[PDB]
Amino acid sequence: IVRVFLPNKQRTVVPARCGVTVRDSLKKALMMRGLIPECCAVYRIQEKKPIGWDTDISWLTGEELHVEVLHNFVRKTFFTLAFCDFCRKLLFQGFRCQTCGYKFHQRCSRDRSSSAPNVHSDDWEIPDGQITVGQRIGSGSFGTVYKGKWHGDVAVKMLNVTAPTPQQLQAFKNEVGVLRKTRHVNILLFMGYSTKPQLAIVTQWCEGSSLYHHLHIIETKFEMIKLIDIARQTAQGMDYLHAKSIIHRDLKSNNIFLHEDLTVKIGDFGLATVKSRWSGSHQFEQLSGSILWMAPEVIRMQDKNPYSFQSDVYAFGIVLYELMTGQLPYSNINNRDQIIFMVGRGYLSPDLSKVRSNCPKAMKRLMAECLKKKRDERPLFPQILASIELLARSLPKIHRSASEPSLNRAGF
Amino acid sequence: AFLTQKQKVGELKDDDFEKISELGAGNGGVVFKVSHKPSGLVMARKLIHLEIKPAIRNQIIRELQVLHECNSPYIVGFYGAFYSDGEISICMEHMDGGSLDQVLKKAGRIPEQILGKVSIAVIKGLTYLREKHKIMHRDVKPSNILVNSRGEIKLCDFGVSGQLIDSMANSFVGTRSYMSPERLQGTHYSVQSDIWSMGLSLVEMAVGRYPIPPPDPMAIFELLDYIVNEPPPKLPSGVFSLEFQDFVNKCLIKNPAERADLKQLMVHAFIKRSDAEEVDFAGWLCSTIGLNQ
Amino acid sequence: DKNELVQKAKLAEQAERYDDMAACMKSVTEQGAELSNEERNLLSVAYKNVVGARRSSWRVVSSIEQKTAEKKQQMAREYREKIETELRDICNDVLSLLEKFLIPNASQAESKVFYLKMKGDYYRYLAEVADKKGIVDQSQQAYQEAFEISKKEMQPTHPIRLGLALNFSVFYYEILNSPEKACSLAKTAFDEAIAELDTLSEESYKDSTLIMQLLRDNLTLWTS
Amino acid sequence: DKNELVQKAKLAEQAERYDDMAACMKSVTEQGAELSNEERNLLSVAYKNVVGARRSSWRVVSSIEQKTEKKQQMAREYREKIETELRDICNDVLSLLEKFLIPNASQAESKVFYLKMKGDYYRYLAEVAAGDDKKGIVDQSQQAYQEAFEISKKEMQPTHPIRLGLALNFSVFYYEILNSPEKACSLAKTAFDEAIAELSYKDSTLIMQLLRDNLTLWTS
Ligand SMILES: CNS(=O)(=O)Nc1nccc(Cc2c(C)c3ccc(Oc4ncccn4)cc3oc2=O)c1F
Ligand SMILES: [Zn+2]
Ligand SMILES: [Zn+2]
Repeated sequence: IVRVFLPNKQRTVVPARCGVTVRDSLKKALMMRGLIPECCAVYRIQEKKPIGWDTDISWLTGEELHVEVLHNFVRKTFFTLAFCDFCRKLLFQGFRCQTCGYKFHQRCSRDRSSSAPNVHSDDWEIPDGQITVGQRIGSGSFGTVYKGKWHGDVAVKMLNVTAPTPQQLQAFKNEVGVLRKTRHVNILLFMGYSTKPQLAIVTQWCEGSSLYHHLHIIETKFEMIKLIDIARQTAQGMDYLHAKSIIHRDLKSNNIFLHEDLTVKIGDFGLATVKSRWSGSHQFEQLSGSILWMAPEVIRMQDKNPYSFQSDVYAFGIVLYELMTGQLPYSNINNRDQIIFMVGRGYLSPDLSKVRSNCPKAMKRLMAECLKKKRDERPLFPQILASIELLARSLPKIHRSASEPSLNRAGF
Repeated sequence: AFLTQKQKVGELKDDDFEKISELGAGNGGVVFKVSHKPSGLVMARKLIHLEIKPAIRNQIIRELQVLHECNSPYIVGFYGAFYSDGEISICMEHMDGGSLDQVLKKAGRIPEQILGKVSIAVIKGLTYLREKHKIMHRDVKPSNILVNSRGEIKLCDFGVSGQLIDSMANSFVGTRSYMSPERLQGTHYSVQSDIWSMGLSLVEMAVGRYPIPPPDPMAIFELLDYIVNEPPPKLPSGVFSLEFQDFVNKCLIKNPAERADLKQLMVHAFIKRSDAEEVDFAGWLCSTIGLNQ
Repeated sequence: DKNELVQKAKLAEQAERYDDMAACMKSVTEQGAELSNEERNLLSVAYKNVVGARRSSWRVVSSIEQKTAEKKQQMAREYREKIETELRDICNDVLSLLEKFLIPNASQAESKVFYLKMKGDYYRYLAEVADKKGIVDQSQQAYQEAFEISKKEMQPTHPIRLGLALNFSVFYYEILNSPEKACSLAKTAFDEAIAELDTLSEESYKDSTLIMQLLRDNLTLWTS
Repeated sequence: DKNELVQKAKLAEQAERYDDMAACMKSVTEQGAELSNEERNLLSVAYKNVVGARRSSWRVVSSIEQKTEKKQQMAREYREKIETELRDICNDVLSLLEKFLIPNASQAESKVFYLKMKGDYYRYLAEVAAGDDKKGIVDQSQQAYQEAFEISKKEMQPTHPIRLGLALNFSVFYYEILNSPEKACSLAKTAFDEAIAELSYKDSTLIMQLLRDNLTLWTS
């Protein structure tokens, strides 16, 4: 009796024999969970030492093992924006997986090269007085909204620095200069800020609520038609925010406020001067707010500036794991410091088994990429936006159940 | 022999409370003090807010009432909780001494003589919790041990609503964690966890210094790396007795098998030596806090 | 001729040029001779993408029809009946092909069940497209005959039988609306696949598991 | 009616079948009517996609043609009939250009994009044509590209997407066809920097990334 665990912590005791590999014996359980024994990895411990599948059970008798994850290729010629996923280039002709939706080129696994793609003052420091301070609205990672009333609907915030140095104040006047130009339909308007009172970030106010409220208070779970549109409208907004190298660094399910369930708005981001508190004359960033929406590197804080364009993409993998399942990740761990240490060390990652039944397997290679332990691997936002545009319209094509697909059609 | 009573309270509502002042600034929550016109006595008003499902918060609220049977002169009494403003209003016994975070930041350091009594108090309070209600404190922290200038010290803020233990786990941020490694690696061994959580806390009281940064600030994550990768810290000698080291050392061992149970913690000689001598506590704080009687 | 015709397919397959391959496989199979394994799956896949591309296009056109005047609705209508006519033509060529030549000359049992599944699959396509009940009943007859013959000869893990069962379950669900029977057949097929999943041929190793996956996804999606 | 024609075009646009909308686009503008931006964009993408599929087939069959002889000779007549269909496809739209689009361009952005399209299509027939006609097609694309390239600087922005696209196609033209990577990279660099100094947005940054990667692979 050689007990072995499964994803979602399921238990199965494979028989103990001699001469036959773990592949076909555990194959029954791996297929009842739908896992091919060629893409799996099993662990023996004398933390977790991986072992393959060609091991006889003679030495494995009386040992507990873990089951954790680590293709038919037709040819096609992509007719819209389609980015290779081995070299992250632009792909026009090349292979494609029938079900997993992972597109790559043979050359990257007298040659041709790339080509064109298929195409398709007024703002100033808010003065005091006229900024009518709002009321008790709530809280969050670093502040509180105050619904202002000045020629329209606006919001007022408060911050954790009281008397900063004048050279920090000039950096503030610079950061507003670089940040008020965020003109988009996925970002609420930025009217200004009031520095005469306690330092404030003035934004607009949006009706409805955020995404965290929608998916953990009302829990009005939608269909994939809207489930992918939300990720599309958020990827577009975090691509506009990434083009000019201004990391949102605060992507949380409770700040993506959407109005009327049609318009999606994103805000409450950045502020690298208020964050990285100037206790002396440094940029020592602090860990304030919730924890699920930042990457292992952000948890570690092992660098002076451990953020990147990638650590705003892992913050998208969490917000997409949230949209798909409907719950938050790590909702089983009745602890806080365990969550921090775990996501930091990397011994465990959010569990992929808890995703829904109608999960588009093509996004199982997108929202999985959005959640790697490493940082050099998760894709930047233009590729995420392209891979979401792809199946935002390819959904009616696969709106049915499964069917018999084509053959291998790949020769090497 | 202590005559703790709480039947004087009646209906509780925000309009019936008039604020007086604030006890202080905590880590996870902020503690207030408020006056109730019918009752008259002062309350310790702990206000926390959690934007959670109404069904979940209602599940937590009626479960919170079990404190009405969790009464002792070693645990802070529970006046009563209710829902208004969308926040969790955990009314508590208002004790003028607050906790031992203010006493730490005021007196600089605590002598071993006070530690001798407070160790008995905390160990018998947690034993009262466990052997009576089958649930343990889970949050043995210096800032969660309430004290008063009447000569008593008491515990508060244990695990009273299992759903709230995790409903709070994503909002209790803090910066200091005495969290037991057996509660960190990924499994639960609660029985030996609170012993570690108190062994670290008592070192904090005795030295007045956060010990995970070794004496002989660090990032929030790296504290846990220190807790759960390398051997634990150790209280300095000389100013603290070797028989007290014999007590602290068995309270701060990584492996629970080497960790000694509660019964051993009562068969020790130092724990029975601490109550052998008597310590005045009425004037002790009054000589360092400015309060009277 | 035959070698030239299969080469004209192997050169049209890699090029995504599918109509030329459909027009060449039809010519190589109207020869009146047997189709061995290599040309078998080539003919099958050729017609598979030809009909399925039009089916997917028709799905999108119908979706836009559901997503909506007297002209904006109408334009989608002419396009949808145009795609309907062309898909009806392409499926009629193949169904007449099997009735005239393929089925009567199916010497092997696996070939017989393979062509029967093909026949039932195309009638399923026409059933989804569309009096109406005749096509669905004929598809049911073809599927039932294919299942009955396949129950005997080949190993119960074989890709033809597995895909036949999966298609048959899809038929019960999306046309007759018999989800209970669909999950029942898919479930028994999957469990017998587990039970018979002894050491297996390396040739069918990948494809058998690949169909078994999709079987599991139908079970999981149909649980709710 | 124009509305019905464009409605059919965009209905076929997501249909993954593009020959239908490519054929209807011919009827849209064979009247010679004035072209607005959106119908022009579908005009561009439709034949772009048709030539894309035909060219992908061209590349693969050229690969087996270069793979080897009894089987290889079949690829030869396969290839030539693909090329003939491709050539009629490009020639139809080019005749459309030199009859109703290019001589009817009115605004500054009209002329540059249509000249870019004409040069691109000529380049398309250029990848295949060899012998005496090859140089003729290449030359007929030279001035077609140059006419729009000179108009772009004087009449429209350094960051507007059509200029970046024209620079990209003009540059890649010098490499694969003209066999002059030096002139290609020396102009791609300049086209990159005037836009980056003066830095509706996603398309622009997309072409920018293609210019950077294209500079990278030419520098190899
Ligand atoms: C922090 N460690 S943890 O184990 O992960 N989580 C928690 N552990 C303990 C506790 C908490 C949260 C917690 C708090 C805030 C609390 C405060 C007052 C209270 O009422 C009361 N009345 C009289 C006497 C003692 N209390 C009951 C309480 O119940 C709780 O569960 C954790 F969230
Ligand atoms: Zn590639
Ligand atoms: Zn795949």
